[PDB]
Amino acid sequence: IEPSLRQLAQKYNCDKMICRKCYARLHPRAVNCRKKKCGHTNNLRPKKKV
Amino acid sequence: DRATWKSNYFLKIIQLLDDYPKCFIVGADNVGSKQMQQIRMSLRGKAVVLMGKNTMMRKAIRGHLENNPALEKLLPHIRGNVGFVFTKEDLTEIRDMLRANKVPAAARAGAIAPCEVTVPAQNTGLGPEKTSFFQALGITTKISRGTIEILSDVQLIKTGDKVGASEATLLNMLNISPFSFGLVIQQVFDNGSIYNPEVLDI
Amino acid sequence: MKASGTLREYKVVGRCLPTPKCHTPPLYRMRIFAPNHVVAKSRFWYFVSQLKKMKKSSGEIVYCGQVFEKSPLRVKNFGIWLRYDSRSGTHNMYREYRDLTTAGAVTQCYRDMGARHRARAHSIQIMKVEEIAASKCRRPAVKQFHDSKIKFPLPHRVLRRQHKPRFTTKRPNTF
Amino acid sequence: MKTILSNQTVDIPENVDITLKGRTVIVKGPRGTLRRDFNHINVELSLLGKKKKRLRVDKWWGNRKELATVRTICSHVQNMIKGVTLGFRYKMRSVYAHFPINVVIQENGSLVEIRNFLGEKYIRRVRMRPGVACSVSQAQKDELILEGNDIELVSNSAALIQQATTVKNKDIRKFLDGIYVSEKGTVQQAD
Amino acid sequence: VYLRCTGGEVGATSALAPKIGPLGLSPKKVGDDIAKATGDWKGLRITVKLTIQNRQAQIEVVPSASALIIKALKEPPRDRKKQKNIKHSGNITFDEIVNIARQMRHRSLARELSGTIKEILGTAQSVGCNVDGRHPHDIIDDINSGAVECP
RNA sequence: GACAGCAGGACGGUGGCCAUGGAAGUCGGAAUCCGCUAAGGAGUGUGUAACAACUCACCUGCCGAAUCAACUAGCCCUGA
Ligand SMILES: [Mg+2]
Ligand SMILES: [Mg+2]
Repeated sequence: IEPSLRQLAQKYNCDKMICRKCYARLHPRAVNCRKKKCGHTNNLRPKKKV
Repeated sequence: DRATWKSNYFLKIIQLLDDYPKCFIVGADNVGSKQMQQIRMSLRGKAVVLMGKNTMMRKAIRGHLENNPALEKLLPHIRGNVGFVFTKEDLTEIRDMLRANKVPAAARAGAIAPCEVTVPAQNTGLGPEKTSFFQALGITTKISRGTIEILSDVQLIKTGDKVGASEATLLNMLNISPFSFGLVIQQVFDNGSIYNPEVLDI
Repeated sequence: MKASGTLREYKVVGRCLPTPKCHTPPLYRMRIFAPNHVVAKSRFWYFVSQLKKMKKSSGEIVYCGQVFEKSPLRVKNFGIWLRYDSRSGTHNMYREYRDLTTAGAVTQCYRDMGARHRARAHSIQIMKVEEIAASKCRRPAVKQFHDSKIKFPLPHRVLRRQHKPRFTTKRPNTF
Repeated sequence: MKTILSNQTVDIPENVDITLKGRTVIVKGPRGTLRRDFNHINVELSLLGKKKKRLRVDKWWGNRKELATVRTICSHVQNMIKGVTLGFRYKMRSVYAHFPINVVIQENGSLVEIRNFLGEKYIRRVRMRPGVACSVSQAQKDELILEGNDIELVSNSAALIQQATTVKNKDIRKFLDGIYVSEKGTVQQAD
Repeated sequence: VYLRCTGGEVGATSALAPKIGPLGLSPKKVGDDIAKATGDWKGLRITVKLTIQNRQAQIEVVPSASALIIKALKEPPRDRKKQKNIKHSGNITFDEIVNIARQMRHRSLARELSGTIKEILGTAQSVGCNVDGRHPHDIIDDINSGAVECP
């Protein structure tokens, strides 16, 4: 199942911060939404894990 | 805080310098808290180990007090996690050679040095199942009478190899001793003498 | 105020009327920055009516004089204290200006407050003006103008808006 | 706050040579040559040293965003120097699902052809950049090596590969499949 | 050697620890019966039990733990039959029994020779912590004994 | 010799105490101390049903001199 390759794919697809307002995949250590559709808000949440 | 605490640390270091004129320089870059407590509680009846940050560069100020001989030779020697060991007893050259005790060596990701780890054909002796780590790595195992044995003789970790999480957990469950390391003496300083321990002391 | 053009510094002394209840008024003294002496006298009445029990009818102004600069040929550093009234609520402020004279520095203070903070001459109340020396300036702009042997060129210096003919074969270069 | 000059310092080794006819930087070394244009930025690029090769990136008054911009020139000059001395090598392991991915090259390493693609029958073709070559690694399962000189070209080719391998119309937390960038490094190692 | 820190009643309600044990299959009821025999009268609360297994049976050693014997130095017994009056009565003096207790505490504390162990076991409680007429803030400051007589 | 970065440590009493389906710092209520100290908060989070691993408060190894936090109001943006 290659857990190291699963960790790499989760690094490139899963561990992100999703904003509650602009709905943008940004960065794991993000602060604000880089998109100007919301106003660079800090209302973030980690992407949901199982 | 961090002002009265630093002044109290200054009082402790001037008390240890005025009490114990004999010292040993050690390095403990790869050490654990339980290991340090074992070393302290095995050496309660003798020398006392002290560590710290750039406040340990204090013999310069102790010489700026102008109450010393030329003892500042150890000022370019405190580089790369250098700690003092203050003493009064020895006068005895068997310290740390009869006291370099074997310590766990618990399996943790990060250690590469110095040797290899080999697992011969030996039963595990563990409960059900303890086979998932062997399935994640790949080891020819056969289930005998209840303790599951290993058919082949494989090498897990070579020299300079990074330790993985599943490898560390299976080594912790098999209790085969991983890489061990204790505090290493680096420079001997006894009453203003410049020792060159490559190889002169002991 | 209007703060039209450059400003001027006026020393204005003023006292109460000599009354039989209390003769010899204390004859107070202020340092008013104003475009001319009439605005200086009126702003003096404004500040002294803020401070003490004084008004234009029951008092008088003894003297109102121009205050010339003690050293106009010296590039000096002035700290200005501000009591400006913003849109929500009023605020105190400390600003620094490197300029020749005090009236010019307070002029730049009015122009800069009107530029950045949209403050009119109605809202700005100059609390105090004090020359400060080097190694006391809180501001990084004046701190980086504090350079001996200072060097900078003038990149992209375009000028002469239609002083040249409007229709030429030239293609003007900069620097 | 109209800050007076900001200058960035670049040391240039003796293996390579730099030449500027303006804001155009031309760096020629052992592994080919590489030239770029800094026309839209207007920051002075001076050099000094008789066979000492000290570059300076100097900007006068400017603004805060332009003082942010003046370090970007120094960093791209460092990237060009590393690309002309050592080169760039991106190693991409094919993290594959139940269906494996068959990656071949067609036009001498400039056309990556992708097959079997999570069971999708559509054979995928990705044309790379002029100046980057592709290879399938040896002594390692499904590793894809991209070698080149310019970091922007090599990483844009790797971005085209990792975006051409993309799970669509699904929960992409599940089906962790695609050619992702595993290792970033140089061609000539130990330097 | 198996270690376990549990105790209410004895149990035997089709639920037990053994997990390492059934590799050799030595405890199924005899180990529980001898554990009952070693838990007769000591006590009615959580104890620490370690069994040494050498090829025929289990040797049941009870190493006493500090907070467990502090709870055992309460007023006995409180097991069932109108409990909860209320939770934290604990009106004792313990001026010598905790002293004998940490005299028995050897090689498991990483301690100074009775230096501040009085402070340790006087402030490591949540029910008693002192004789009823003084304060543990006075225990922290006003102990000047034991450090000569104990070593 | 700070903020950042990279690396290591992050214990003993104690599987503390009220809780039994479980808490053995991580659902939960009340608390709150000592030793080693280079430092450990009866513990900031992830995770286990719990036992385990990871990380943080704090400390130390290299680098090297400025850095961080909370408010406030002018332009501009989202709200539109
Ligand atoms: Mg669907
Ligand atoms: Mg608008």
